Amino acid sequence: ANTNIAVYWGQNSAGTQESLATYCESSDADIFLLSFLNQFPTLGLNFANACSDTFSDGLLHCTQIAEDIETCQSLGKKVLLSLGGASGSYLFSDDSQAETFAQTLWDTFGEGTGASERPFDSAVVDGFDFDIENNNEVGYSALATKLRTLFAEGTKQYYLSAAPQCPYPDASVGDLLENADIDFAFIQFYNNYCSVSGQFNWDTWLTYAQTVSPNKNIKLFLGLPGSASAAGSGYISDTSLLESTIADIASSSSFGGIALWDASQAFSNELNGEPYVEILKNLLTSAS
Ligand SMILES: Cc1ccc(OC[C@@H](O)CNC2Cc3ccccc3C2)cc1C
Repeated sequence: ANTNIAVYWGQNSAGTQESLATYCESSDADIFLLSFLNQFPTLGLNFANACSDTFSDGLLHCTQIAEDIETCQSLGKKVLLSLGGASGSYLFSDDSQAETFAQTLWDTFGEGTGASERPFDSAVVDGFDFDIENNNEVGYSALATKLRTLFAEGTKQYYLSAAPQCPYPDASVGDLLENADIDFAFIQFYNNYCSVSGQFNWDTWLTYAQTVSPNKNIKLFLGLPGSASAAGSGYISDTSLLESTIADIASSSSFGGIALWDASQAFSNELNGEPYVEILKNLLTSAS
C-alpha cells in the first residue's frame, strides 16, 4: 500500500459521472470519497445528480448509492463519507458540540445502534474524510478522537482522512492533522505555490508524518486534478514528470499513493485512448 488510488465521487466534475459502483468495478481505484456531507451539524448531503430522493424532512435518502457502497465493499474497496467541500454550510461552535456530532455520524452512517434516519439504509461507510475548506478548525480533532472510541463498537476497520491543501500548516485541517489519529492525508498539490511544478513541498509533509502526526503510520497522498478541466491549474499530463515525481516520493513508508478530483474526470479523461486514472495506477505499481 504505496499503490492506492483515492477518488472523490459525487460532485460530477466532468458532467458525465456514472454510478459509484461503475467506478468500483473499474480496478483503477481503491478508496472512494463520497462528496459531500456539505451541511452539519444539522445534516445535509449533496451528490449532484446521483441522488435526489429525500426523507420527509429533506435529508437525502439514497438507495442506489447504498446498494453501490455494499457492492464496492464486496470488491474490497473502501468508501468514506467526505465532510465539507466548497459550500462552507458547516461549522462547530466547540469541542462538546463536535463530540455529540461523532455519535450522530456513528448512528447515521456507521454501526451505531441509535435509531436515526439513515441516508444509506443498512449500508455502512468505512469512515470519514475531512475536506474542510472554510478556514475554521474548531471541533474536528475532538470529533475524530471521539469517533475512534466509537469505532471499537463496530465489526470492521474504520478510516479517517483529511484533505489539506499543500501549504503547511493547513488553515482548515491543520489542527486535526496535528492532534488526532488520521489514516490518510489527501494533500492537494495544485492551485497553490507548492504544486508539483511550483515549489513542491512534499518534504514538509514528510516531516509532518515522521515527527508531528500522532499516527506515525499516516499515509500521505499526492492530490491532483483528474483532468485539465477538473481544476483551474496543476493538472499533470507529462508522464515523465509523473514518473520522476512518484520516484522521489515513493522512497518512504509514509507514501500512500495518489488522490484525484474526481472519479468522473479521472475516468473519462483519456491520454489519448487510455483513462487518466489507469495511467496513474500503473505508474504507482511500477514504482513499487
Ligand atoms: C458543485 C461543487 C463542486 C465541488 C465542490 O467542492 C470541491 C472541492 O472543494 C474539492 N476538494 C477536494 C479535496 C481534495 C483532496 C485531494 C485531491 C483533490 C481534492 C479536491 C463543491 C460543490 C458545491
